[PDB]
Amino acid sequence: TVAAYNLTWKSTNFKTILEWEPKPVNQVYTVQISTKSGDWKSKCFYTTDTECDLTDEIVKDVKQTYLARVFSYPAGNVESTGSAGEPLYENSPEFTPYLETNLGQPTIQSFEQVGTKVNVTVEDERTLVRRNNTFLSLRDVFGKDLIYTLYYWKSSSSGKKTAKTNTNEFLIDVDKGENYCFSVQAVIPSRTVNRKSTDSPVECM
Amino acid sequence: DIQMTQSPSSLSASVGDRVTITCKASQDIKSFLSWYQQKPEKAPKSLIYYATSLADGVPSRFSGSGSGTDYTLTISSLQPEDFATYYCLQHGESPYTFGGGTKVEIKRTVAAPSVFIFPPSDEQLKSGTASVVCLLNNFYPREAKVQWKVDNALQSGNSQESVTEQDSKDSTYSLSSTLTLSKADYEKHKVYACEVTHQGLSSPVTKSFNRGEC
Amino acid sequence: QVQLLESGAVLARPGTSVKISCKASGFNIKDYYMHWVKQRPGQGLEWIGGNDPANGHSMYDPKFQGRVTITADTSTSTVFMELSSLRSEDTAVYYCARDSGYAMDYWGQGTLVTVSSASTKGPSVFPLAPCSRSTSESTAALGCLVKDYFPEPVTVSWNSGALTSGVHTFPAVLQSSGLYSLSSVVTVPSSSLGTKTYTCNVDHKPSNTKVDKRVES
Repeated sequence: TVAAYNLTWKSTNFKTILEWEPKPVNQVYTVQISTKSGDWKSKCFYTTDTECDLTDEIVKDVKQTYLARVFSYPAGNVESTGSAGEPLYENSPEFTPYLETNLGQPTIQSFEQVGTKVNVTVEDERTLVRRNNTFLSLRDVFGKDLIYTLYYWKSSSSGKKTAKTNTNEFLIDVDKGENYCFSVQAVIPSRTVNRKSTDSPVECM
Repeated sequence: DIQMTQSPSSLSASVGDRVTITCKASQDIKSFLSWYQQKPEKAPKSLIYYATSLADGVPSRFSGSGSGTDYTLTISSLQPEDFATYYCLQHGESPYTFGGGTKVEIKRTVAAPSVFIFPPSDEQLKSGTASVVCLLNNFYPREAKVQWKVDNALQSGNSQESVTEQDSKDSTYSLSSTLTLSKADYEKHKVYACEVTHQGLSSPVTKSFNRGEC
Repeated sequence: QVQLLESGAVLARPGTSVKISCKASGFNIKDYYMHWVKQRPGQGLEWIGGNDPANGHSMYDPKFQGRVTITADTSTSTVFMELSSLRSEDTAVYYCARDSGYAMDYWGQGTLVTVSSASTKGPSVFPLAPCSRSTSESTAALGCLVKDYFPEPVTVSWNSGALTSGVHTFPAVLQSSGLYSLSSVVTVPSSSLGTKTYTCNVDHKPSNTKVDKRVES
């Protein structure tokens, strides 16, 4: 059996998956995650996969830091690296969801004239995080630590304007009867790295 | 586009005072209002963002308040390092706009300026130009009116002023006003006078000389 | 540690272009919005425009649209501001600033862009002395007019640096000729006049001007 290596976390809007190396050859893996409180909990048992979805555990407390470990076990009609005793494992880097999960790509839900403005509404994407029993939207999780930044321009001139909101609503001025294009981006101002999502697809009304 | 009106443009205070600076936006800016401090020849520094949030490491003497269109920056227990210029900034939507600025200067007792007039030198006259200089030395407050009168005729459009920054030692200002005339125009008049109006002077003061008599 | 280092001061002729830069370090510029702010001599801050390096979108104030281009180079962590059809009003200090979303949290130290058609020229130094040595006052003012130079700055000392107390050297003013002018004055005991020599030493490095001008009525 070959101990697992390159344990990395893949996380977007809290959906979290631990990945690792190598594709198994005559071995299976069992993954454990611990709320840094020590007490480990196996989540993926004797699998040939090289990834394990741990969303169920991290979303119990996104601000808490998490530790994971992958155990290697002999598989199939074979010997046993040792005496069928202490399997080869490996711990993962630490992971604090709130601070490290990537911000998913936003989606503009609609455009509507309101008074002399155009109301651009961002879809409040629900996540797997749950408080009391309700699935929390990304806004619920971050509160005001999340800003949506809008970019908009007339397709003819390409002159760009930008606006920000810490709700999911924008109220902006646009020249009447002109075709505009819009793109929205998510940002967590308090972060110093990985603070920006990729831009929503350009929508030219 | 959003207009920001910042006031006052200037304010006088003493160490320990509490001062308030205001910015009013032309429309609701939903607290995307931040404040900056800037000292002479230095880049601005972030003080307060999102109307009331104190930036990392900024003294608690600074606080902000407001929502909608009206915002304030208040400085309490004003300290010496706090005399500087302050700016608000609306940047929730482009075009981003700064308020006009508020310079917070040092209050002190009123001090009348000592006034002096200097005629153009023979050396300069020989080159075809005459510069006449009026000096207002060490006064307070900053506000002062300097009028040039040539043969009692008020001048206009032909003078420039320069004022120093508040003296670090006595908190006063000094100012110069320079009247510039071609040699030709200079020689067609006799009396050159500088009239100074200032709070520390009971009545306007005048200094003058007569062309050629020096 | 976050820092923004602006390129050096530059002089440009009216009608030409200039391109200044700002080198970022201690963070990835694609994670933020990078902006340019100008400040004309003695005036306030004015937003020029900015750029989001993650997607290339640049935003410009309507007053500058058409002659300003802001770009970024993520491989070198540098942002640039190019301004064309330069005019006098463009003479100013330009600051690079990072927009975190809620604030322009970090600023560069600023780059001075001078737009002028003037040629390097040393100043003429003239004495500023009262019409008559007379005075019944126990204090008298003397000075030197440092006129018609380019570019800034000049430095002035009195009596080779021995006289510093009571000296006021005024900020220079830009004359309509496009040349600067400044005065330096000092107050001294009237009882010292005619016995104590007073001279201003003027230094203007660009023109290699080094003048000592004795001042007396």
